[PDB]
Amino acid sequence: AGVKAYELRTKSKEQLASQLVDLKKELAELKVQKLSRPSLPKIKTVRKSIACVLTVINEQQREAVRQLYKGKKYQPKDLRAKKTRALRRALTKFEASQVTEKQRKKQIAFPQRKYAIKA
Amino acid sequence: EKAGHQTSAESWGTGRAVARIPRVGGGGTGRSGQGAFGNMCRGGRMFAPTKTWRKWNVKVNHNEKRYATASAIAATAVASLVLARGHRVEKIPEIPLVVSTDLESIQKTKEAVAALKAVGAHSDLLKVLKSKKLRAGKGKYRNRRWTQRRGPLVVYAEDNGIVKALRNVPGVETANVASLNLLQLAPGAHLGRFVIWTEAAFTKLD
Amino acid sequence: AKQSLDVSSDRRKARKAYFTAPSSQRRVLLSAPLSKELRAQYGIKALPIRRDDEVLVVRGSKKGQEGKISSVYRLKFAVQVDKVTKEKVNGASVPINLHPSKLVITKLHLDKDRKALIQRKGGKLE
Amino acid sequence: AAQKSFRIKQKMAKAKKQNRPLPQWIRLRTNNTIRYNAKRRNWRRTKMNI
Amino acid sequence: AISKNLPILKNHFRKHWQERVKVHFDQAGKKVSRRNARATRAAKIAPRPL
Amino acid sequence: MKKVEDGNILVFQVSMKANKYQIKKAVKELYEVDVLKVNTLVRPNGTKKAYVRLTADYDALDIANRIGYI
Amino acid sequence: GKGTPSFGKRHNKSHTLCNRCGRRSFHVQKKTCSSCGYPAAKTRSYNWGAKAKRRHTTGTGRMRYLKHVSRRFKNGFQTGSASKASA
RNA sequence: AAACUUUCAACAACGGAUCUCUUGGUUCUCGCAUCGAUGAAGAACGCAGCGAAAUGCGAUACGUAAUGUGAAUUGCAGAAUUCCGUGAAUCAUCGAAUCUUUGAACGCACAUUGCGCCCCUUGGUAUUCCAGGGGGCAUGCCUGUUUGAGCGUCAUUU
RNA sequence: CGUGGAGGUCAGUGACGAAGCCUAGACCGUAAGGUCGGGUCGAACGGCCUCUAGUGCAGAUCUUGGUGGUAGUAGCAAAUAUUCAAAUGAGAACUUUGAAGACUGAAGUGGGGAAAGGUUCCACGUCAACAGCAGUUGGACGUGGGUUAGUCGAUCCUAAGAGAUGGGGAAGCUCCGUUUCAAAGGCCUGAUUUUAUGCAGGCCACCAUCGAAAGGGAAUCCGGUUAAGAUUCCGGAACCUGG
RNA sequence: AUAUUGGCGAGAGACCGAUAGCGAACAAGUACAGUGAUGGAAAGAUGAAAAGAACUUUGAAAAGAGAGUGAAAAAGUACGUGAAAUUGUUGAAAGGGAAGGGCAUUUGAUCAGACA
Ligand SMILES: [Mg+2]
Ligand SMILES: [Mg+2]
Ligand SMILES: [Mg+2]
Ligand SMILES: [Mg+2]
Ligand SMILES: [Mg+2]
Ligand SMILES: [Mg+2]
Ligand SMILES: [Mg+2]
Ligand SMILES: [Mg+2]
Ligand SMILES: [Mg+2]
Ligand SMILES: [Mg+2]
Ligand SMILES: [Mg+2]
Ligand SMILES: [Mg+2]
Ligand SMILES: [Mg+2]
Ligand SMILES: [Mg+2]
Ligand SMILES: [Mg+2]
Ligand SMILES: [Mg+2]
Ligand SMILES: [Mg+2]
Ligand SMILES: [Mg+2]
Ligand SMILES: [Mg+2]
Ligand SMILES: [Mg+2]
Ligand SMILES: [Mg+2]
Ligand SMILES: [Mg+2]
Ligand SMILES: [Mg+2]
Ligand SMILES: [Mg+2]
Ligand SMILES: [Mg+2]
Ligand SMILES: [Mg+2]
Ligand SMILES: [Mg+2]
Ligand SMILES: [Mg+2]
Ligand SMILES: [Mg+2]
Ligand SMILES: [Mg+2]
Ligand SMILES: [Mg+2]
Ligand SMILES: [Mg+2]
Ligand SMILES: [Mg+2]
Ligand SMILES: [Mg+2]
Ligand SMILES: [Mg+2]
Ligand SMILES: [Mg+2]
Ligand SMILES: [Mg+2]
Ligand SMILES: [Mg+2]
Ligand SMILES: [Mg+2]
Ligand SMILES: [Mg+2]
Ligand SMILES: [Mg+2]
Ligand SMILES: [Mg+2]
Ligand SMILES: [Mg+2]
Ligand SMILES: [Mg+2]
Ligand SMILES: [Mg+2]
Ligand SMILES: [Mg+2]
Ligand SMILES: [Mg+2]
Ligand SMILES: [Mg+2]
Ligand SMILES: [Mg+2]
Ligand SMILES: [Mg+2]
Ligand SMILES: [Mg+2]
Ligand SMILES: [Mg+2]
Ligand SMILES: [Mg+2]
Ligand SMILES: [Mg+2]
Ligand SMILES: [Mg+2]
Ligand SMILES: [Mg+2]
Ligand SMILES: [Mg+2]
Ligand SMILES: [Mg+2]
Ligand SMILES: [Mg+2]
Ligand SMILES: [Mg+2]
Ligand SMILES: [Mg+2]
Ligand SMILES: [Mg+2]
Ligand SMILES: [Mg+2]
Ligand SMILES: [Mg+2]
Ligand SMILES: [Mg+2]
Ligand SMILES: [Mg+2]
Ligand SMILES: [Mg+2]
Ligand SMILES: [Mg+2]
Ligand SMILES: [Mg+2]
Ligand SMILES: [Mg+2]
Ligand SMILES: [Mg+2]
Ligand SMILES: [Mg+2]
Ligand SMILES: [Mg+2]
Ligand SMILES: [Mg+2]
Ligand SMILES: [Mg+2]
Ligand SMILES: [Mg+2]
Ligand SMILES: [Mg+2]
Ligand SMILES: [Mg+2]
Ligand SMILES: [Mg+2]
Ligand SMILES: [Mg+2]
Ligand SMILES: [Mg+2]
Ligand SMILES: [Mg+2]
Ligand SMILES: [Mg+2]
Ligand SMILES: [Mg+2]
Ligand SMILES: [Mg+2]
Ligand SMILES: [Mg+2]
Ligand SMILES: [Mg+2]
Ligand SMILES: [Mg+2]
Ligand SMILES: [Mg+2]
Ligand SMILES: [Mg+2]
Ligand SMILES: [Mg+2]
Ligand SMILES: [Mg+2]
Ligand SMILES: [Mg+2]
Ligand SMILES: [Mg+2]
Ligand SMILES: [Mg+2]
Ligand SMILES: [Mg+2]
Ligand SMILES: [Mg+2]
Ligand SMILES: [Mg+2]
Ligand SMILES: [Mg+2]
Ligand SMILES: [Mg+2]
Ligand SMILES: [Mg+2]
Ligand SMILES: [Zn+2]
Repeated sequence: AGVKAYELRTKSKEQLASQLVDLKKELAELKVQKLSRPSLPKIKTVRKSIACVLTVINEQQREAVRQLYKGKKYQPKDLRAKKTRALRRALTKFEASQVTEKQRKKQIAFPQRKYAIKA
Repeated sequence: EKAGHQTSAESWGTGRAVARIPRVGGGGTGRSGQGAFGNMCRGGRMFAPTKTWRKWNVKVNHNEKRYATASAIAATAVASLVLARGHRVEKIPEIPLVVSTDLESIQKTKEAVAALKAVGAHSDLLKVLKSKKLRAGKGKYRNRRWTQRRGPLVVYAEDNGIVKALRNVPGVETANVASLNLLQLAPGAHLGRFVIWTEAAFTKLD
Repeated sequence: AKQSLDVSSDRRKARKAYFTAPSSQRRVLLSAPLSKELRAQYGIKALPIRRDDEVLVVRGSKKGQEGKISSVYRLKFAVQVDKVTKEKVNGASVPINLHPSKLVITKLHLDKDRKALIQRKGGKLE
Repeated sequence: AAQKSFRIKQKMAKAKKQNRPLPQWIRLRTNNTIRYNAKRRNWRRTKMNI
Repeated sequence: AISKNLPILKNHFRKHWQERVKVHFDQAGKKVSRRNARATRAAKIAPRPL
Repeated sequence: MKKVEDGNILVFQVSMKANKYQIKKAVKELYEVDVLKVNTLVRPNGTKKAYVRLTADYDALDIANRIGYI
Repeated sequence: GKGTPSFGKRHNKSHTLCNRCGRRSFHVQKKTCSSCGYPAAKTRSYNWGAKAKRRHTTGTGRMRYLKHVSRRFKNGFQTGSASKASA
């Protein structure tokens, strides 16, 4: 078998928590069975299911927070973009585009003209 | 250039009953004790390791290079030479073989092969194709597996289709008259290629 | 002749990419051409073999034999057929690994996607 | 030795576990080229250097 | 180290000269790049000359 | 399996990170059982063994097969 | 007696294992590692010891993180999700 | 005359040259700019139904999520519902997570799985003792906030 | 003359057998060498004109690998010593048991530990390698099992010493200093009865920390128990510390 | 516009061909030495396919002998070819303190060519 996330994401907060507690009894039992047996591969699909649930339990809690920090200075550093440490401290487009009032007047007044040769 | 020298081997000097080449020191491994560095040593450095600053290309006086390409062109008439070279021209009309300028406009391979034949290139076209052998060397796994003869060299004045129509038939080569190249005119330093000229091409010559 | 600058005629690179090609890659190299009859039928030359197509060996010692492909042994670069096997000496029986380029397809197992493939390749289906 | 840091006891544990013959089923694997365990270690013949 | 009636030479090869050998194998390559650059730049620069 | 039959004692392979406290509570929770004391030890393959004595009210053997093994 | 009877007493360690590089180069009395240099913030290495570097540089290990930077680079450091389609 | 020695040949040994091979190496050239306190490189210990390694991964452990593909995986066992499908796969891609013990490595130590303090919470009759769960406490420096020091020093009390 | 690679050619040889290797068989060359037959073999290869070089070995106490004569030879002779029979087993000078003769002689060939090893402990199976005869035996090999603590040790303390810190040197990796020309900290409760801990007294100025499994040090004993654990388990009977 | 024995991606060679080429074509910076700094190997090839030898027989077993598979076991997980040193067997010959060599012919063995 093996539980599928897109179904878990419709389940509720505490349906998921209870799912989990079930799967863990499930596992616990299997482990007792395993050592009375030549092999027990069902165990695999149970323990990848615990994975999936945790994955999806943690999935929702994260986008809970991600959203309520959406659009403010300061959000937990592990929701901030990751990029690259250097990148992360490069100037912003704004800071970089920044231009001296005097510089502007000149840009405006004498811009690079489009032109052609012939006559 | 680091090979053969990635060791800290010293010679043991004399008095240990053993030749004086450097030896890998330390122990516990079979490599240690062994002869190091020298060109006669297993895993030594080779003698006079090849460097990249060896001369590869060669300079020839431009005029002398022309003298050559001219001679080679001169010789693609002279049917003995062309014949001497491989090149099955026992049964082409005349030499130089000049063909309608229309040749340059052929877009279709099958059409281009058809033309070359009518003009007489059939036994040469067959001689390539008939001659694909496996390269005898180790060459045949350094990106040179097969071998074969040289076909006719179709020269034109304007590429209105002919280079691609012909570009897939075995041994046939194309050139524009303006260029014209000794490596193709005398393949292997043997004079006498089988050129098939277009009119346009034949008169651009002068 | 090759003409691009992102294709390579290098023998070593070639052989590497063959032998170390991932499973998904091997599905395509393991193609089989269609039977003369199917090729009119769907208007299409060849297809990546798959585990329930019907097939005719048309090369080799089992030339003439036919059966249902029972595995694609992608790992071994070889296709097995239920019906073409080795009788052993202990009277065990053992599959012969056949190469799909040495088969011809005689009935495609069909899928929503199979048809979608056949369509995508400019063919038609009956 | 004989009253040990946990760090040593642990390495010793990992060493025990590593100290078994080649599990024979691997031999049956497609393309398998491993015939025998070529990193076997014996307390008498070779020391762990901790 | 002096003999025959030869001209006195001055080949300066007493430093580790081999470590500083520039061979222009990329002569061909740079030229093309140099060409593609100008083709790129003529394009960018709209009708302007180069 | 003998300590179980003879000693009213359940042996578990237990987390290396767990202490006598955490082992005792975990048995108690996951099994209904009451714990008298918990002895522990590190096996020679780096895993922990818990010798869990149940109080006199529980039959560990009885537990053992109502958990599954035997 | 400078030879084998003296070897008889080799039973004390000059170095144990090094926490940072795991190597039995941790000089107990000196509390530093003859190999990696710990506890110096920096790692020991020398340009006269090339094999030595070759034996330890980035690449000789898992690269748990660096592994992935040029995938991530290749895709311009995308954030968000992949969407969907057909087939 | 045997045996023995020696030469040659056949067959058989010993050994692994030779020939043919090559998913390796070497050198050239073209394109490109991306490690880390948002914990890097490196280490240690672990993780599979049946693995010692190599590869992979981190108590969600030869993998979880997403996406593309469109039926494998395979040494064996296995699931079995998974095959006209939100779906096979030791598949590809990869945008989302998990990521033990550690390392510049940051509560203090460390030849110790050694020893504190703070907050929230739970159990034990508990603000204080004990135990479990979660979250924290290095250093230099910058801007700023708050609380202050000095007859360094200005003014204002009456 | 010969070899590895390269341009040309002979539409050269080849699974109806390329190359290689063997061959007191043949033939050409003064020679370097070349050619053939036959045997072996299994995927490639050669002639000519030219190109090119990491291009020819008997030697270098040459390198690596392999192999001889020496030779079934030196030798397997220290530590007093062995013997009968049974049993097992294909096989017994060598294993197991019984018997006997001895030895170590408590300054042990006894019973335990420290450093170091790291599973060698124990059970079952078991002999290809290993144990310089042997092997049915083993510290070998294969498969498992086994190390239980409030009181035993660590842990705490300080020793010689080591070593952060405000600092002072040094281009710098770093060196010096350790209570050092430093604004160096935390305790008992009272004040709270908005309320949980701000202030109200007052003391104390001691300046990190690491460093002993033989130094200092809170506290457990006897009986019984295992194939293998025991001041640790079971039993009984105690004691220390904190609350 | 310049640099680049690192890094990511690519296309290449009159380069090397398993004692060569990087030390590593392989569970190679491994196994192994060393207190440590460091040192650091060997090692690729059955066949198209395991079809990896059912079965019988001798043996305590390993194995041998038959059988069997295969295009081939003159390919049997010691595996393509399988040189030399060096070894066993068989056959032939010689040998009064070495052996081997030169010119020449007897003797034995062996063989080409050519007659027409
Ligand atoms: Mg899945
Ligand atoms: Mg930020
Ligand atoms: Mg050098
Ligand atoms: Mg000597
Ligand atoms: Mg070399
Ligand atoms: Mg050759
Ligand atoms: Mg040829
Ligand atoms: Mg297709
Ligand atoms: Mg195949
Ligand atoms: Mg020893
Ligand atoms: Mg003179
Ligand atoms: Mg100069
Ligand atoms: Mg000089
Ligand atoms: Mg350069
Ligand atoms: Mg310009
Ligand atoms: Mg009872
Ligand atoms: Mg304990
Ligand atoms: Mg001395
Ligand atoms: Mg020594
Ligand atoms: Mg010391
Ligand atoms: Mg120091
Ligand atoms: Mg540090
Ligand atoms: Mg590093
Ligand atoms: Mg082959
Ligand atoms: Mg290459
Ligand atoms: Mg290029
Ligand atoms: Mg794996
Ligand atoms: Mg599996
Ligand atoms: Mg989908
Ligand atoms: Mg994958
Ligand atoms: Mg986790
Ligand atoms: Mg620290
Ligand atoms: Mg800790
Ligand atoms: Mg401030
Ligand atoms: Mg202020
Ligand atoms: Mg020559
Ligand atoms: Mg040559
Ligand atoms: Mg060469
Ligand atoms: Mg001979
Ligand atoms: Mg002849
Ligand atoms: Mg023959
Ligand atoms: Mg032959
Ligand atoms: Mg072959
Ligand atoms: Mg020449
Ligand atoms: Mg040479
Ligand atoms: Mg010579
Ligand atoms: Mg020689
Ligand atoms: Mg020699
Ligand atoms: Mg020798
Ligand atoms: Mg003998
Ligand atoms: Mg003797
Ligand atoms: Mg003697
Ligand atoms: Mg004696
Ligand atoms: Mg005896
Ligand atoms: Mg006896
Ligand atoms: Mg006596
Ligand atoms: Mg006596
Ligand atoms: Mg005495
Ligand atoms: Mg004794
Ligand atoms: Mg003892
Ligand atoms: Mg030991
Ligand atoms: Mg024993
Ligand atoms: Mg034996
Ligand atoms: Mg032994
Ligand atoms: Mg022996
Ligand atoms: Mg023996
Ligand atoms: Mg054992
Ligand atoms: Mg064991
Ligand atoms: Mg005590
Ligand atoms: Mg403690
Ligand atoms: Mg200091
Ligand atoms: Mg201390
Ligand atoms: Mg102590
Ligand atoms: Mg003490
Ligand atoms: Mg007792
Ligand atoms: Mg017991
Ligand atoms: Mg005991
Ligand atoms: Mg008791
Ligand atoms: Mg009592
Ligand atoms: Mg009390
Ligand atoms: Mg480069
Ligand atoms: Mg190129
Ligand atoms: Mg070769
Ligand atoms: Mg090599
Ligand atoms: Mg060479
Ligand atoms: Mg090597
Ligand atoms: Mg290979
Ligand atoms: Mg080895
Ligand atoms: Mg082969
Ligand atoms: Mg071989
Ligand atoms: Mg094979
Ligand atoms: Mg046989
Ligand atoms: Mg055949
Ligand atoms: Mg054969
Ligand atoms: Mg042979
Ligand atoms: Mg063979
Ligand atoms: Mg066999
Ligand atoms: Mg062979
Ligand atoms: Mg004779
Ligand atoms: Mg003679
Ligand atoms: Mg004579
Ligand atoms: Zn270190």
